[PDB]
Amino acid sequence: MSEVNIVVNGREAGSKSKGCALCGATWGDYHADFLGEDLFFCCDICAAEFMNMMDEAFKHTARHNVDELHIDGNYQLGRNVLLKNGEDRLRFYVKFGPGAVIKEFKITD
Repeated sequence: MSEVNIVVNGREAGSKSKGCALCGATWGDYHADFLGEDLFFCCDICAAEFMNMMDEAFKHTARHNVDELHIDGNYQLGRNVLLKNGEDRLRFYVKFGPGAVIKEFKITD
């Protein structure tokens, strides 16, 4: 069972990605976070694992200026299941979405 889907809208928070991937003892969104819903600005030692896909890095850059969402699942990945749901909206938006997993699907849906 390999399922990895992450969706970030306007560098939104709400998950335990604030801390580290291993454990979240601290908080802070000042730094960036990969699809691994983890921040390597606290420890960056046990956190920020490469077990994920390189895209993870791009994600940061993607959600750095614009917005990008990608979901891929493979039984060879490493049996890693990460579910991150980010919901954010503002007057700037006209589509005003509920910001749900459905968004992730948008990748194709």
